[PDB]
Amino acid sequence: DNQHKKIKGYRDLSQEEIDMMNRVKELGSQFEKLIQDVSDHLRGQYNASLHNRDEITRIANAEPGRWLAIGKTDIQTGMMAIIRAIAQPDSF
Amino acid sequence: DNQHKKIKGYRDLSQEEIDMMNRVKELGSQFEKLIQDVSDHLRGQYNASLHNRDEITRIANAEPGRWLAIGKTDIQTGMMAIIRAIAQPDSF
Amino acid sequence: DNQHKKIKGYRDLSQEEIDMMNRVKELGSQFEKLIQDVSDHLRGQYNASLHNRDEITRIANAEPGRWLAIGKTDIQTGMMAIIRAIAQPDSF
Amino acid sequence: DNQHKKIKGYRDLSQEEIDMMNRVKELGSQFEKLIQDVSDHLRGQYNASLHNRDEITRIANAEPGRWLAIGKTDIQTGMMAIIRAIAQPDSF
Amino acid sequence: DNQHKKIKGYRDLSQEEIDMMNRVKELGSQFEKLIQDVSDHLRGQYNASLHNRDEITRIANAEPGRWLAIGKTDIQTGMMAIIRAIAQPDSF
Amino acid sequence: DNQHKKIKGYRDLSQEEIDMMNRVKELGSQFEKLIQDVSDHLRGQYNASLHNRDEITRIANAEPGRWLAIGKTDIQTGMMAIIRAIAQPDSF
Repeated sequence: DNQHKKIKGYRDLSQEEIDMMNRVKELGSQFEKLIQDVSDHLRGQYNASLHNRDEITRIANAEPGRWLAIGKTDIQTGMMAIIRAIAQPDSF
Repeated sequence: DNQHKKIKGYRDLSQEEIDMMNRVKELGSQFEKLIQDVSDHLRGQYNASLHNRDEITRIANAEPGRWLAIGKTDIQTGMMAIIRAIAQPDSF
Repeated sequence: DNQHKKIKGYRDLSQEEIDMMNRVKELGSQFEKLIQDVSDHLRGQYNASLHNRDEITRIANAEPGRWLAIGKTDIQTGMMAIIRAIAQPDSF
Repeated sequence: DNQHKKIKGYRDLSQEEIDMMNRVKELGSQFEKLIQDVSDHLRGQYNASLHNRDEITRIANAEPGRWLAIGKTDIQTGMMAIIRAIAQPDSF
Repeated sequence: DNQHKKIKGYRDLSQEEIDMMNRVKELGSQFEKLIQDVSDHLRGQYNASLHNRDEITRIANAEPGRWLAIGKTDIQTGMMAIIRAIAQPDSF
Repeated sequence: DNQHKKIKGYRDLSQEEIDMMNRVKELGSQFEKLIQDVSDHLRGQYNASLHNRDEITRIANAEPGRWLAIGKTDIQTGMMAIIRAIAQPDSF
């Protein structure tokens, strides 16, 4: 019901702008797949390293799950900024 | 000359870790291409809008070049965090 | 022309969600006004301090224009995250 | 007991600077109220959606609690940067 | 086995670059020690304040563990950016 | 004139809290010195590479000045978060 026109900052977008935005989102989905793969790798690494207290300590000290989460958040906020550069909402 | 072994935090990487890291970097290159395309679009948009003072003001108020730069920086730091989740340097 | 339905991640929003989003944007406009006021203050401070080389050096060393810009960027990305928490796009 | 003078970077502030800082903090309190309201909305949304496995999955996939937390953190660090632009501590 | 040469973006580093990078990492270790000390202080503060419901509420409202974690993450990503300024990988 | 008591969020600090805060600031000054040294190195690198168009292009493509600035900003906001974990202002 044209909900977007009810939200402050709405701007009419061309097809080229919509296509660029969807390009961002589809490259983002490839990053989501990569991040899932890394997370699976981390889980297998943690598993295979069970009862290797030195290697469990190494993994805990490198904090890879935390770094993967930081990376996911940066990728997602970067996508939002790029999409904002295309959409150009009039609002602050 | 094994320069990396001279840097604190070095860890020996498997081929699978190296391949995951290179995957991150190659998806990142696709984002670099996308960002270049958006930047070209912004330049053409600024050009075609010359002597449309209302539209030059609109563009200045949306600050799209700034948002594209914020997005590039987030994409790049996200790539670094994901690569760190794979590499797992022992150092803080 | 229902442009939003053409963008991946679209979700139908209730009036309450739209109102919460607009609330975010209107509080954000109050922050934009505050930031403008601080920027005006910084310009007057720089002016009144002209030919006070110790105070021009103090201002340059505190880098207040840079800190105001960092704050504006954090306020704006925070608004985007809050709006995303309301809108809940299905996409990564 | 003038504790602040014991902290490196102290600068004497005018009443106008103190008032601008307090303005930042009071606008921030309005954002805190907004964030509380959004969080309450998210909790009610999760409740009303109980035993709607498709909608519980949708909510889990949008990660709204995480996005609200990211937004709160950006709002708070933005406030700190703006206040730093006013206070202008001499320290790095 | 020259693993780094297998990673896209490799550049040959001089001894001065390696030394600057290690300097960053060693200053970072001093920050890690400081952060550990602050965390110990927070734990003792929480302990000594047990059954002081007003002070437990004060601590919960200031969220110091969260702020310490935000600071650790900023210190670590800052170290990565500085090291990147020295290393200068050719890759995006 | 007890200016800090006029700012919302004031809390009375112990000597141990003030000392921890000053420790943060003094480690930060060591990072400021390191960043200055890296910046000097970058300037000498740019100089010695004058009229080596391939190496000027390499430097421009690595964007080391930008990465050093990102690192400085992360170090400084990390210091602010750590200090906030010690100071514990009552305010949002």
